Amino acid sequence: GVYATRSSAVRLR
Amino acid sequence: DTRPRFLEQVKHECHFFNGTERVRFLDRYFYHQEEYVRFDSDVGEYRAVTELGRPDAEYWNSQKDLLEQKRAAVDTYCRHNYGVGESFTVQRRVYPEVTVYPAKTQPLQHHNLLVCSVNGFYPGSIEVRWFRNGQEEKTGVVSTGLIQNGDWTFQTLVMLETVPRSGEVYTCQVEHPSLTSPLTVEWRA
Amino acid sequence: EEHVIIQAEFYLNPDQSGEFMFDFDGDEIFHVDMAKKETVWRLEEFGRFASFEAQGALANIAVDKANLEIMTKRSNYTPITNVPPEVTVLTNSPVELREPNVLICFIDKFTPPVVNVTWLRNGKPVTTGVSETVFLPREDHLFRKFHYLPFLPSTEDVYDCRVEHWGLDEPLLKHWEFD
Ligand SMILES: *[C@@H]1O[C@H](CO)[C@@H](O)[C@H](O)[C@H]1NC(C)=O
Ligand SMILES: *[C@@H]1O[C@H](CO)[C@@H](O)[C@H](O)[C@H]1NC(C)=O
Ligand SMILES: *[C@@H]1O[C@H](CO)[C@@H](O)[C@H](O)[C@H]1NC(C)=O
Repeated sequence: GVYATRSSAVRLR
Repeated sequence: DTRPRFLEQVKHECHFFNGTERVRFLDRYFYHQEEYVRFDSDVGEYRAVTELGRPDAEYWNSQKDLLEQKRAAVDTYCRHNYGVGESFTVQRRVYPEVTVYPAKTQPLQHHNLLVCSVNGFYPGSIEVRWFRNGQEEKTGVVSTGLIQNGDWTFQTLVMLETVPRSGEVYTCQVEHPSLTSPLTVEWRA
Repeated sequence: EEHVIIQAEFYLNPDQSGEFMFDFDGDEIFHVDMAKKETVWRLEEFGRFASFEAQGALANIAVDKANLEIMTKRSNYTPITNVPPEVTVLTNSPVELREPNVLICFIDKFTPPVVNVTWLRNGKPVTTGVSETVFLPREDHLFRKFHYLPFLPSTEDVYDCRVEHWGLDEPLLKHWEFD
């Protein structure tokens, strides 16, 4: 199986 | 190099209870050691942990697509990855090697310490007990505690302070998920 | 809870160092070699059963870099406070003369994630056969790290793990010797 990546949210400005 | 440092951390955490029956997902953001904002699957939105994270909580919560990504994570991320790694993580089991040897509390003195060295086991949950002639000895027991080796194995030393007498038989007994019955090692003076 | 899986990431300025790894119950599943753009499994066996697209780690680190800039600015450029490590040296099994063993240097409870670590044999630096882990996350959001030195135990050799960290005034030496 393949490990999934949770993504990191981009902050404003 | 005395230049100031600045550190950002992110931890995406999946917490499992009863297999994958109950799952919690945490999307956690940190500045230095300070968690400033988090998504808790129990809530379904980001919440500021400190004053520093309020703008992020508000901005991210205004993005419905982002929130739905995070809300589905317990399934598409947590439960998925559990399935991927389960055979060699959740199901990983290695018995301990057990050795008993005498030692000294102080260098000059006769042997007054019995060491039960329990090495190479996984997972960390373990119970080690000392017996003197078939009776458990609960006094004078000191340990290193549980030591991680960093390579998916643990060890622990469990020591019994005692003055061995001729004829006495001491037994170290080890219980562990990898074992189907207690593992025992005897030591005679 | 029975188990916890954590995808832990960091980015550090001005060093421009970024790390990405997975943790299971306090042990490392894998990390991504950012320079090589490759997945490094902690145990080789892991990679026979699973795969990971290293590129996704790269994307996350890029976001973390951009996020750090913003946060640094937001905090009015408040820098990290150095927390010096606790260092412990032990062997992975009971020591017997001329029976192959491994020295472990455990570097724990520190931040930022930057350290210089040297193994010394009789006061001299040794590098043959040494290995090390990446920076591993703690629940208090400090870090820990392991360094390893395979060795042949003898009455003639003493060892030290020397750790340099910005939170230390001088390098920390933890000693090991036979019996
Ligand atoms: C755990 O999950 C199983 C179903 O997989 C269920 O039957 C059991 O009652 C659950 N609860 C526990 C053990 O607390
Ligand atoms: C940064 O400076 C601004 C302007 O004074 C202030 O509003 C804010 O509270 C400061 N943040 C910190 C944590 O120093
Ligand atoms: C590691 O060593 C180099 C030079 O030897 C130095 O510039 C750097 O600051 C050191 N890092 C730490 C954490 O001491």
